Amino acid sequence: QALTEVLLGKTELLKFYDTLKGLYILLYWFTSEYSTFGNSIAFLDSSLGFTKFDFNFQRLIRIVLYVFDSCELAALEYAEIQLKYISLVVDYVCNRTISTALDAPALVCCEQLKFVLTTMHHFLDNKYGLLDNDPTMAKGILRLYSLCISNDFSKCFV
Amino acid sequence: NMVPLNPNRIIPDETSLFLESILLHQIIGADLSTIEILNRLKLDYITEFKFKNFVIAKGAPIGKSIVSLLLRCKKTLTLDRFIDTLLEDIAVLIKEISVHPNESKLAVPFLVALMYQIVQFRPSATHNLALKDCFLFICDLIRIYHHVLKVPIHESNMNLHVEPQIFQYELIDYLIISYSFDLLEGILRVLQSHPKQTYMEFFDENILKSFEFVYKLALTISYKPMVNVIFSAVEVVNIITSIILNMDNSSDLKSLISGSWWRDCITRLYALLEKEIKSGDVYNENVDTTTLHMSKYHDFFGLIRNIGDNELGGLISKLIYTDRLQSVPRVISKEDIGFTAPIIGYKMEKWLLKLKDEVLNIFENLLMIYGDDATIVNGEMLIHSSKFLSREQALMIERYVGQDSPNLDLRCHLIEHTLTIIYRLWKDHFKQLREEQIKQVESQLIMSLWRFLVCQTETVTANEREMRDHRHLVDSLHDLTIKDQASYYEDAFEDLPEYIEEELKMQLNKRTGRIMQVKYDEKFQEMARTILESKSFDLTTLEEADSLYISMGL
Amino acid sequence: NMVPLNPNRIIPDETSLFLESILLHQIIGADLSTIEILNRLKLDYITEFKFKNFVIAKGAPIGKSIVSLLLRCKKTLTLDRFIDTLLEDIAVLIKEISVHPNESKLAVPFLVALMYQIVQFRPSATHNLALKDCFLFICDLIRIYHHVLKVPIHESNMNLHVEPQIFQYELIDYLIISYSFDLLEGILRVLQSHPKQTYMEFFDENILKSFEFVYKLALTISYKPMVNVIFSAVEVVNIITSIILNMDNSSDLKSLISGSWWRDCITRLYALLEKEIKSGDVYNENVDTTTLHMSKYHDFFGLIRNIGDNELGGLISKLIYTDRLQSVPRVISKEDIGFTAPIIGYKMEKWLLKLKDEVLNIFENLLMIYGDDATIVNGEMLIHSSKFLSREQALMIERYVGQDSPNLDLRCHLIEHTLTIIYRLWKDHFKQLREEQIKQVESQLIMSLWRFLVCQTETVTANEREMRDHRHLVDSLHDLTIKDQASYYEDAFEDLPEYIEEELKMQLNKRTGRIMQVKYDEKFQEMARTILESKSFDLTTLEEADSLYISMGL
Repeated sequence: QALTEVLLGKTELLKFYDTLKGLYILLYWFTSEYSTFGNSIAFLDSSLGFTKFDFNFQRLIRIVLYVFDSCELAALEYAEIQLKYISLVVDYVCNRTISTALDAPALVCCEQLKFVLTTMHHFLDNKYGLLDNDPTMAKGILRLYSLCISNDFSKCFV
Repeated sequence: NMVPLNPNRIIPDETSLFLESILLHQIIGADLSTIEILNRLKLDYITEFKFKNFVIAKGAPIGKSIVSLLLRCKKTLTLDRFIDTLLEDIAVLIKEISVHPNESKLAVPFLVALMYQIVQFRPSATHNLALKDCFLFICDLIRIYHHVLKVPIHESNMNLHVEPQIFQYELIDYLIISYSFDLLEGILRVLQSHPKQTYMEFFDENILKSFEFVYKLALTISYKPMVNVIFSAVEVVNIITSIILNMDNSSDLKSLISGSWWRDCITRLYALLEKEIKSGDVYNENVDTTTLHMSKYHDFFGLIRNIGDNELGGLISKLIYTDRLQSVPRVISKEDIGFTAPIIGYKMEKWLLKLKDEVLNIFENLLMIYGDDATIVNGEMLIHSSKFLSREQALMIERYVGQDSPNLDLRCHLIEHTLTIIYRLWKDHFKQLREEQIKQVESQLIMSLWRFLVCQTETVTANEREMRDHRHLVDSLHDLTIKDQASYYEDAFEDLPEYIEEELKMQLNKRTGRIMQVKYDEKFQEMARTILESKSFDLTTLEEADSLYISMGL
Repeated sequence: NMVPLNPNRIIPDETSLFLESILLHQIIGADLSTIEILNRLKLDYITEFKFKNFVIAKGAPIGKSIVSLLLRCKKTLTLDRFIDTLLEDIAVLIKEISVHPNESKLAVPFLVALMYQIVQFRPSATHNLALKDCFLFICDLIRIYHHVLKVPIHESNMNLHVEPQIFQYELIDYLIISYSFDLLEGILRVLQSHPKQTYMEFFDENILKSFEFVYKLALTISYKPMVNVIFSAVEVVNIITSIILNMDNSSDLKSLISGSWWRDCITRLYALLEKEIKSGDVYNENVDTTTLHMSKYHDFFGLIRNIGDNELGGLISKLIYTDRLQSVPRVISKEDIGFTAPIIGYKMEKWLLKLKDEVLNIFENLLMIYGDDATIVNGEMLIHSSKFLSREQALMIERYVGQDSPNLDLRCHLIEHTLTIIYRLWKDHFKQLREEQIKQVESQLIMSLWRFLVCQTETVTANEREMRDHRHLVDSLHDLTIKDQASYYEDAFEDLPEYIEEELKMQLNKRTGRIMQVKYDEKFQEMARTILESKSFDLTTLEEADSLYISMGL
């Protein structure tokens, strides 16, 4: 809710910052695996890689993409917190893989795959998230390509 | 200190993104995109179709008529009107492609998957009455495609397997059924994403009646079960009970519900949970109703999850001649399919363990719905859940500890979760727990509690040293898992500052103990203690309880 | 008092609009859209094509490969990069479809029309180096498709018209040539729309050399001319001379230009302007180079203008089997085409009169370029334009006044405009006008002036009454025109307040006088007066001028 009044421009600066950061950490808790948060919380009640947090998260990430297109800031710390959400979007899709022994960890939801792919693609398309000596976007790209080395999802990657 | 706005916020056209996603929508396994396969489709029996300026000629390219509709309604409608326009139009399309004797229905699976992609793209704008119309269309669509989930248990002695060994019609309607139930699951999760005030528009009696018929059709008893549709059908009930929990006006929904719907669901859930999971005869065809076995002739991914290997994806591509306009299917000889790795069997076991987890999860959910007692909160979730807990502990200890398959941890998480399913049923729902049914399960309940109360001795672990040898013995697979995660797929897993691998040398060890069936968590031991020791029921007497305490010492 | 902004300005995605316009782009006359016709296309000689991830297999659907490129580059590029990506990719596609002996080129007209739609959609973002690359591609594309505009004047005595009477290859390459020249015209008008500082990126010598070759190829002399491409080729030169006029740095362009290019253009322009326009043998095949006759075997609309009836419209649809993937053309027997209304001939005359108007218009434009004298401002625009003026006055009076065709007014506007073309050439460009060439045209110039000097007598009109009888006699067609306009298509033409039908009963009457060849405008009479009376040249003596004044009276 507080995310939406930065559109109307009357938002603060540090309150803006920790509003984004608290949103980020509330995302990060619920982006964890099934072992950490089990069925204790009522949107993660459903198993099989397929939760109520899925579509609500795909809503709120598009909302914060809309907020990032709404805002216009080239701050260094804004680039720093801007890399965090793509770190979160690759961490959201990494842990829902089946995570076998030594083969590449196969995903469960090709829609979640397409979501993270198109999300970081739209991220990069708008010249978003540029900061010095920062391997975070590189890690995300390499992890998702490692998921899509030679499986059926390689065409989905391209 | 105010952040400045963007004067040229390029909000992308969301229906353009949606249209582009439709056009490039391709299922996992086939060569061409779904729209492009629809371009290779005609229908030479319905010589003309039209519903609402949706003219399809006799030899017309069907996906060309689709994209005519797409581009036409793109210029006109907003997002939700574009969606439900496509929903009802392709629904009527699927409808009269279905209701015809001589017609092949090869367009129908791609139409259903197309419609699924239509629904799930933006659930925020997708309207619930359109969900209801599409939902009832899929329900009576499956009662049209009736005989698929009603192939009998056994063939006759003279039911010959002489046959043209055709697979194409089987592939058509298996994809129809599977994508249909997948779409039902999709409708109900996007309906779940619709807010907690807006369900009575979706829900009436016909919803429950149609799903009750197709649910008895799905979790069949006298017929061969397709495991694919069982996944979907129980995930539906999961979404149902979940939104019943997460709405305020559950009373109107449960008053719409007759208890017959409950007690007809719960029997099929019990008969499902009393099945077994064995890797060596997953992909074998065997005795019914005990082995969720995921038959060879329906082995693909599906719309939500990638349930198998998708051996059939190249066959989905070879369903069409791809250089030709046709409606009859391209050939699939049925037994050309089919020794390298039973890792396929292990991951299919992983799916089925998640499935039984979901079964006991919705048991948990319906108990939390009916905190009060009813026809179905009636004690049989002591019996059936206790039988499951006891068997998945006993032959866990007999068969699994030392079999180094990846499924051991989730198979022993099943017992860890159904312990709590026993526990809160015991503590909070004792009022209905009849004196007869506890004696119907008196052995297995108390023995299952004792298999945790034997773990309060703590005479295996006591250190760090030998336990990591034991996890070399049985838990090298999780070592592979955590080395792959530590080496590639975790931000926090590098340059470990000697407080965070201190967590690892506790948690891998308690995890491998939980595998090794000694040293569970003390809270689970206490939950097993506060049922048997508790005087709510005379499980043991005091002169019988010490006969179990001596079986540890004490 | 400030107007409030829109906080949710939905700027539509312009590349989505462009993509949608591509997908629904259909030429006027054929059944299917252009993209869908390309979907009905393969190429079984180039067994693989690829330029930049633009893989086309052997029996692949070509428009499917197009839409793969389209949807792929939609997600990536911005508008201009998307445009010139499509331009160079479809250019390379057209290129190697062309350069192959056994290959049919049926995709090529639709590819060219597709590329035209690509170019002309947003000229604001379309980049001029891409225009240059595409432009040179179309120029050397037409010198590849070489033998079309070089069919000889006459057939042999044994050039038998026994033939399979095929029209499919002829239709293919007529559409190729015509759409190619149409695209050249489109490139140059969008390059015209590009600003008046940004031309040297487009223009170098190769532009002029390639167009000079294809211009001599177009306005042919020893071959049968295609009137279609004559329109385009002179409209190109119109755009050229127009931007030469409307830039400040015309010096770099004219220094790039060799005068050979001029004096090779102007001869073909003279030979064009010395042709005739007669309705009864437009659609007949007759003597060459006198009759711009618009042959029956190339009669369609075209990309910019709708030049004919498009008798070939459904034949464009029947070029393909529409239920099949092919590259060989579907049959058109050639003489099945072909008595109701010569209004077709009258509107084709309307086009050709606009054409000769454009010819004298670019004569006017190049005179305004070379206000100074040069190789081509050299007096022959007294000779040829005076011959045209004299003939279109003399047989106007002999043949046309009272023929009640709609083309009379524009045919007598031709003389009204080339009078000024004579006039300002006379007044402002007298310095080069040699003493020999005025005597080469001494009869026709002075006689053409006298045919306006005879109209200062004014003993026909003098009133309102009988003039409207005369416009019932000859100008009932403009009465039909103005009643249709006054009854349907003009806002100001209703409830006329008795000052504006006063303007009508002025202007219809001066217009029908201008048709009736007496009572021109007094300014045009003065312009004819101030050449003959003017003592810049001894056109008449004073004892010879009175011999012409007596031929009015005076």
